[PDB]
Amino acid sequence: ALPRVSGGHDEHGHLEEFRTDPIGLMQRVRDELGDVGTFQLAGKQVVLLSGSHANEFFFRAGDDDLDQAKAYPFMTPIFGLRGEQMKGHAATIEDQVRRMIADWGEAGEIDLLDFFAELTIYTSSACLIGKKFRDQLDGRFAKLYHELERGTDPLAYVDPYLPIESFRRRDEARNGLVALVADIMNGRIANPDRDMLDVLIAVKAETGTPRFSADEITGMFISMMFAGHHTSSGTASWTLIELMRHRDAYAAVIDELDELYGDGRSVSFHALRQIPQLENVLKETLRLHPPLIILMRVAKGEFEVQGHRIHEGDLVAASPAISNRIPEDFPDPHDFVPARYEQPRQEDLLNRWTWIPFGAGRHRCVGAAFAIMQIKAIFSVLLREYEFEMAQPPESYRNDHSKMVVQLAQPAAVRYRRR
Ligand code: HEM
Ligand SMILES: O=C(Nc1ccncc1)[C@@H](NS(=O)(=O)c1cccc2nsnc12)c1ccccc1
Repeated sequence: ALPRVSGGHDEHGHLEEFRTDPIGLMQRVRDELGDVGTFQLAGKQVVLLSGSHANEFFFRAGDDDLDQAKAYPFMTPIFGLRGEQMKGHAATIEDQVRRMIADWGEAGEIDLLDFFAELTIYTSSACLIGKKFRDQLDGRFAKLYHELERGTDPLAYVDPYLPIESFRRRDEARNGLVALVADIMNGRIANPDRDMLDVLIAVKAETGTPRFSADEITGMFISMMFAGHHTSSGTASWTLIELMRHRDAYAAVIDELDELYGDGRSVSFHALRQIPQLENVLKETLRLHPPLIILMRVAKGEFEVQGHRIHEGDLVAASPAISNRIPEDFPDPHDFVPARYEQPRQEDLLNRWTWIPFGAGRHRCVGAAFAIMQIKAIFSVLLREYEFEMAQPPESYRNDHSKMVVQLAQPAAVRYRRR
């Protein structure tokens, strides 16, 4: 029997705690057991790995050893990048941001979750599907997509179809998205530049009838946008929050942006090049607030890690939330220190197996370049156009960890004023 963390005396073991304070649970696993420890998620044992040694095993393991295929049961009901194009995407993102703030005026107040959740729906759809498709979208799409993400309660590890309100809303939201897509398809029929939707609409089945239904197309689009939406949305929100919490960093970023853009080149040029201060703020934001706090796998065989035996069928997990703060690897792990990424320390590069907001090894984030470029493009526009201030106590900004998809809790109010 592998070492088991304390508690977990509820009906589904540690499931209830996982649904309320997953980070505290995972930290207790490490504090009590070390690099290899377990907790019970309903009828499934989760082997939580942490530390460089254990993480190296996790990230260097291929599909034949650790598989992600059936590690996330909450996604089944929901589903149903090249540098060459990066310059174009940067310009697209700049355009989407300018469109989102077009009605801001001289001063006002926004809720970060509402703002960035909607903005990232537009940037994601425009870049991945096409500008033509994004132009046929409005706030409704973002609202429905949010419901999908809110439908990821860990109870899915018991059963993804339990009769609970969040799952009911998840299913209703997906039907709503199918209807929006169907409306767009019908709109193109009556009122005819092409995008991915046009490509799918054109395919015919072995009978002359359209191959893909609105439902199938919607599932494809939902899946294409799922990796980058909540992650980019949360990262943008927390980047702004930490800049406001640390005015010295904010000031340094502003001076840097004003100096860099002084060469007269566009955001599509600069968002693909170094913006030092902002990049380090982003790295530190990701270390402290990793959008994915836990990564899951299903063991396909028997492996030994530090004397601990892992058997086939076992759920195996790594945690950016916990690993990103190991005190031995990151001096003063709970403090916001962008300087830890400067050439002298480079703590992100030095800790290859523990600085994992973007994963590592064979599972390196393929969208990281795009995500970093997006943050650079977004803030190149926002910070040069407006000044931001917190509208609530600095310590009151927090994440909601009740669903597998972590999202900012409300309120998250910020005030702006033209520069
Ligand atoms: C700030 C935003 C993002 C964060 C923090 C993030 C984080 C991660 C993490 C932690 C991993 C490793 C997951 C694992 O080991 O199971 C990863 C892998 C990956 N990410 Fe992202 N990601 C982000 C945005 C994106 C975007 C925009 C895309 C889509 C274009 C994307 C596509 C992928 C893919 C395909 C993998 C490879 C998975 C594998 O090989 O197992 N990511 N990402
Ligand atoms: O893995 C998830 N999301 C994600 C986002 C960005 N980068 C990497 C992963 C997501 N599970 S998923 O939707 O099945 C999924 C999407 C894309 C690539 C994947 N590789 S493995 N699973 C993938 C998720 C959301 C919330 C908590 C954990 C996992």
